[PDB]
Amino acid sequence: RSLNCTLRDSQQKSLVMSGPYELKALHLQGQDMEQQVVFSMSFVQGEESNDKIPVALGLKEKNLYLSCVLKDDKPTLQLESVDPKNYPKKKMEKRFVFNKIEINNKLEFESAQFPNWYISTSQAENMPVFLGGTKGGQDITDFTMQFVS
Amino acid sequence: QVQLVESGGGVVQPGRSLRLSCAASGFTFSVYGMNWVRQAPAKGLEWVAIIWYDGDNQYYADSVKGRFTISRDNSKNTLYLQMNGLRAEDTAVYYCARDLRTGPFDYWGQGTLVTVSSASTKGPSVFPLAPSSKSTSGGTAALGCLVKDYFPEPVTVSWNSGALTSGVHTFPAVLQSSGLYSLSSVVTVPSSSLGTQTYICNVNHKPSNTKVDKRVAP
Amino acid sequence: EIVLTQSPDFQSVTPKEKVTITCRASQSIGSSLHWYQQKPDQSPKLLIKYASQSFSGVPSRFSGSGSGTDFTLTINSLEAEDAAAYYCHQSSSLPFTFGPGTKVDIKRTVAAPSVFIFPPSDEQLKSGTASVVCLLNNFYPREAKVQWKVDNALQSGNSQESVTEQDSKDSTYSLSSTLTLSKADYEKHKVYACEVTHQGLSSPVTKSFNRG
Repeated sequence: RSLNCTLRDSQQKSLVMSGPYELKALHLQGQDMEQQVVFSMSFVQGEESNDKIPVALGLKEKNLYLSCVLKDDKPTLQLESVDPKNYPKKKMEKRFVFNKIEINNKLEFESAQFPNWYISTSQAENMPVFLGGTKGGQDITDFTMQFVS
Repeated sequence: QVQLVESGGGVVQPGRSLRLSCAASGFTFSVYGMNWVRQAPAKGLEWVAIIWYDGDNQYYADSVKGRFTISRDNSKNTLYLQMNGLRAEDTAVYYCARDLRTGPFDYWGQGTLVTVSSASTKGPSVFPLAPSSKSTSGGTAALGCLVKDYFPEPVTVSWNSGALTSGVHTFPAVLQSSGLYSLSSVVTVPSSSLGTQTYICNVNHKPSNTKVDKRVAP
Repeated sequence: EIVLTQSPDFQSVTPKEKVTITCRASQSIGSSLHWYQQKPDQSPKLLIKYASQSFSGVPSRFSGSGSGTDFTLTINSLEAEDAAAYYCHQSSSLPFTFGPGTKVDIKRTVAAPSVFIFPPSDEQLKSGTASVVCLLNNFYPREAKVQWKVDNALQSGNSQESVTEQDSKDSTYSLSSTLTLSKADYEKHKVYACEVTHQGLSSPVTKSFNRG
């Protein structure tokens, strides 16, 4: 099972492609909202609970999936090139698995490979989307989902 | 709304350089990715380069990588293409194109021609193709203009300052051995009009400052 | 890079009928396959985005289908204005690539060309050159052969021809052929003819003139 969506942070910044494997978060006005990245959210096998739901986040219009890997021995968010013929899988590789958390009517995406690290945005305009360890501080970890047809 | 206007096209010797620019309007330039797409005369389309909205990242085709540089100025709504180490194979119409979500090229410019050769700029000789008994079928007479030995492309041909369009056929230019081009523009008109209505082929070749208004008399 | 194979390279179709053009990717591209139309003397234009979505302003007769490696562009109820070039482009991964293109010919009733011959102008002869022009006006189909005959001798390596793209209104083609000789060689011969062979003509037509 899969669904197409757009994700916006709690400060209402939209997510856009910034490079071949880079995403940035910025406020987009009116007609420019068509620029927001379309995500392919797949429900994968893993640790299930009332608080956490395992998901895989693909770029839908790209052969890319959000991945968590060690870069300079620090958990880092990346966009990994994949073969669309083989993806989405029911049993997805750990690095691609995210725990979808429902907070106060908002969504959180925790890394399964690196627990307590979340998909994050800066408070600042036009900064890269990254994996952040802090929850309830500098980094924004809360998101709103908008379904696309 | 959306407008993309290219400039900087022209003649450049092989091995030399040329800088193209594209003026954009009617959209938030700073939030859209911009591209260069090229098309060699009588050939298909080939994606050249991309620059993302903020100008931080760029990507190039294998055929131009290391020779061409794509850049943008969001304060001036302009996209640039710096072309170095140019070879004969680079001869093409270069289109400015906006992308949607780094996907389809939703809006395109008019394109700018880049001619990569050692040939010298030369104005055309405009010869009349006079209507006669050998170029008349019933009540319709065919006449024209031969736009011979010019360089580079393009030439604009209109009939009677653009007032005559029906039956007009302007032929795609043929490249000769010499490196010079040649074309023909014809028009089929009623025979009764001959002698009363003046038939002028307006030939304009901007690179050589040539502007010929040739009278095609029968 | 992802290789895009476009089939066919050329297709002649009856008006009001359906045209189907395929695009094949060397690797799976999901739904990131876009379609473009390029009419003669015009810049390309987006028709279909993301395999099946019609772009703003595109008529309902243009439809797209496909996923993974195989993609199709369908043109229902074919009109004369659809005589153009069509291109597929993938955006799934970098570098972005295009298919080689498909040219669409509209199949109208057979039309013979009206053949016209033009001797070299007095102005050109004054400069020391002589160009003889043979015009083939408004014919269908595109298949036409022009041969230059000078005093019953078949000419070679001294002529160039140019053909227009299919007319968006009358679905015909026009052809121009130019025979070039020096002023000296031109003055040595008398009979200048262009022989035209086309389906519309009951017998191969010859349009000629005598130099004098």
